[PDB]
Amino acid sequence: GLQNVFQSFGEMLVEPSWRYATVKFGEVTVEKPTFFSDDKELEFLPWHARLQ
Amino acid sequence: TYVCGDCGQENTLKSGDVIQCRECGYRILYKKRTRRVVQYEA
Ligand SMILES: [Zn+2]
Repeated sequence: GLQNVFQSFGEMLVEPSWRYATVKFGEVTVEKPTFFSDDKELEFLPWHARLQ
Repeated sequence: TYVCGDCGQENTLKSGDVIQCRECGYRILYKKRTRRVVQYEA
């Protein structure tokens, strides 16, 4: 789903008015949920999110 | 005295900022039940 969404959107050239800037998007990757604690990374569970 | 979650350790923390379990990382604590007499009518 997300790959088709990002592939359908086409970013054209950006010109304020020679130099020009163009952007592109590659493969979309999604990682598993992880709690960013102050000490170290911890496993994230639905009940942890419900209680916090 | 507070009991942690997946980790078994007595917190016993009463400070306002102390909310994180020691040497555990998780911030979920359960209040422990002390030895108090309670009367119920059957
Ligand atoms: Zn703990």
